[PDB]
Amino acid sequence: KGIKVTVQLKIQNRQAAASVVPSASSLVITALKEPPRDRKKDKNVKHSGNIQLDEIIEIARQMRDKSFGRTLASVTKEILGTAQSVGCRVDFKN
Amino acid sequence: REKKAEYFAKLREYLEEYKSLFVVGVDNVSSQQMHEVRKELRGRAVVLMGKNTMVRRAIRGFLSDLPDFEKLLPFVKGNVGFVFTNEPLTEIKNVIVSNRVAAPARAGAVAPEDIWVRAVNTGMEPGKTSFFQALGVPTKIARGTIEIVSDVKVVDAGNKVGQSEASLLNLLNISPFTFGLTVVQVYDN
Amino acid sequence: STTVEKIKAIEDEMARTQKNKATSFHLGQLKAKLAKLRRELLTSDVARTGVASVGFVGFPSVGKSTLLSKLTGTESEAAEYEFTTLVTVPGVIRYKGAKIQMLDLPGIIDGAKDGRGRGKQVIAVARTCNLLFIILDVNKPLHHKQIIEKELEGVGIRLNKTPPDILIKKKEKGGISITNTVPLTHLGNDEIRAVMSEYRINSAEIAFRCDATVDDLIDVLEASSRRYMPAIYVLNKIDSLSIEELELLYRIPNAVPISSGQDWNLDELLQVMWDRLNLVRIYTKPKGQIPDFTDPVVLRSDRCSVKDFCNQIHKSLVDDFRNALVYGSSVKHQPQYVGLSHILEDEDVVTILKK
RNA sequence: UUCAUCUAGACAGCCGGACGGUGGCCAUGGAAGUCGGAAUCCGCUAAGGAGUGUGUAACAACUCACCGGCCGAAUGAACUA
Repeated sequence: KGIKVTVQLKIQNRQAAASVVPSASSLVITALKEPPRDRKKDKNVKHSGNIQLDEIIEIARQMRDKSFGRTLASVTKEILGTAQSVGCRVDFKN
Repeated sequence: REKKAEYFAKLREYLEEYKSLFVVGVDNVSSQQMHEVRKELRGRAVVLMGKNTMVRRAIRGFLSDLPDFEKLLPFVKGNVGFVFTNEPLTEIKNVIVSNRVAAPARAGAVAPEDIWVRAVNTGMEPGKTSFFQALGVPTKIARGTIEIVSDVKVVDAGNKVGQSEASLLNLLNISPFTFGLTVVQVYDN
Repeated sequence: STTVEKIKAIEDEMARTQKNKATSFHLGQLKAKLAKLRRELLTSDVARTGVASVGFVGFPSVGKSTLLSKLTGTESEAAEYEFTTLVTVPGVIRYKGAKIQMLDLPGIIDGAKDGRGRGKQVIAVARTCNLLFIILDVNKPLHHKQIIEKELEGVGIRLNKTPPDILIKKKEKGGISITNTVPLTHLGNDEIRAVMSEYRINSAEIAFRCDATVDDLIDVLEASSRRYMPAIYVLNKIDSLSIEELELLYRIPNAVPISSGQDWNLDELLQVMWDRLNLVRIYTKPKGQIPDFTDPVVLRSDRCSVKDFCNQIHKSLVDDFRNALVYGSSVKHQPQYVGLSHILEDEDVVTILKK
């Protein structure tokens, strides 16, 4: 469910209990990267990977806390990979 | 010079055909909460809170395609701001004045006008009830709720927001430091 | 500080260094250096008239603060929450005629501000206590427990033990010689000469009368610095357990299961605390007035001599000591003139004469 | 003397802001920039650092470095005798 401390979009008012995620930084990695993402990273560190394993990531900006409405997915694609130390995911800039 | 010439290019392109002309003064601002109004207004009116070029904001119009450009040349003052759109401007001022989101003063900055504090219920557990000695306001706790006994003056005209007696005015939820976007002049073409 | 990173540079490689004969000499070489490092951390006897001092150690928690507020009987705010604070002191309880002064010791659990000016202060004051309460949550006690004991052993505190019966006397010729009483199941002569090497001990004889470990031997060479003194493990938030294994928790030595919120076993905790503090009470008496019985002076079991009592009153008193009159079981027919070397006992009445 | 900055408004000084992606990847009791460890790109803008610092057990709470408004004319560094 996430190794980094996952923030939630959760308010507690009179029986409101639902584990919902605001699509933070470290959970789109949990989805896009392989299921060995919440597991097999206790002592390992994996700074490897450059496969273009997806190209339709623009299906996430609607719940990715809209910031760049006039750009489709350049924020999602060309910014991640550098700070996202797991892989690169893009042979455009690295 | 060369590094700043793009600001001339960016104003020149905008000053070719776009029919609306509108200036606004933005001296006090909360930029963060005033750039979600820059994101709700995507592509409608590109904002321009420019630099001291007020002198050749009108001089550089030597092309004189719209020779009224010599319109704010005797107005080299203030924080003039340029917005423009191809729609009737009478609807934008509805949305750009409602955003009067406010914050406390700079720990004691100016006070907009004299503020009177009544006895209005808030609904919180006893917190700073043991910290009402700087101003000396009588406060009683009932059923676990803070209630003001007597209405005591806080601020005055002539004197400004304090730091010991005024740290709780936004616990009373007033808007002393807002200075929302203000129209200064409108002219089309 | 480079000293702390050196210590870490030792610990990490020792941990990744597995245990066998080939690494035996290197690890023997390296524990002694680690000791040399920690002593200068410890670099900075007790005649505190006072009453007594007992320390509370444990990670910050609601139950722990409830417990200390209960025991001290006083409440207020904001001071029990700062973790930068070295130690806190307001709170003295009178118990069976003797006061006890308690401490909170958050500074012991550190590592970000450990090498600072007040770190030595908090360590030193923590090291002069009569006992420590090691507070745990019974549901997650382990991870805290190893860290706490690790830090105490790092700072020279020995818990629930006694000084090892190991004798070392220096010679000039013949090098290092060993006497053995019980067979050694852990210490090889390679380790013996290893640890002897760093301390520049060219020649001496070492006598073993118990199965000492490497740490025991190091403590023996560090006898003047280390302190052996009791500690009690306190287990709070026991409300979620059950009685059948609560009795099994009673099979752990020095373990006192309590629940601070509803105040279970506070009596047993107090009784055990006094039992292991082993504090003797002495009532002073002048010529005219009868003893007060209100403010007895308190000593330890191993320091209850007349000379100790006189020093406890004042340093100059021992020099001005004429003789002593004693009411109690310490003497045959009370009262009887006694000297400084005479050992006192609990609840006695003592009168000193000026010379 | 040689470099530079400056009416396309410098140096100061005041006053205003100082944003998102994203708590960037590990260390985990914890790092949103700030006990530490390898990293260092982008969008609104004229401008906001995967960060200067005060500081939280962590967050916020303050500051700068960046630009803007006033002021309206010179200023900054190195060197020579």
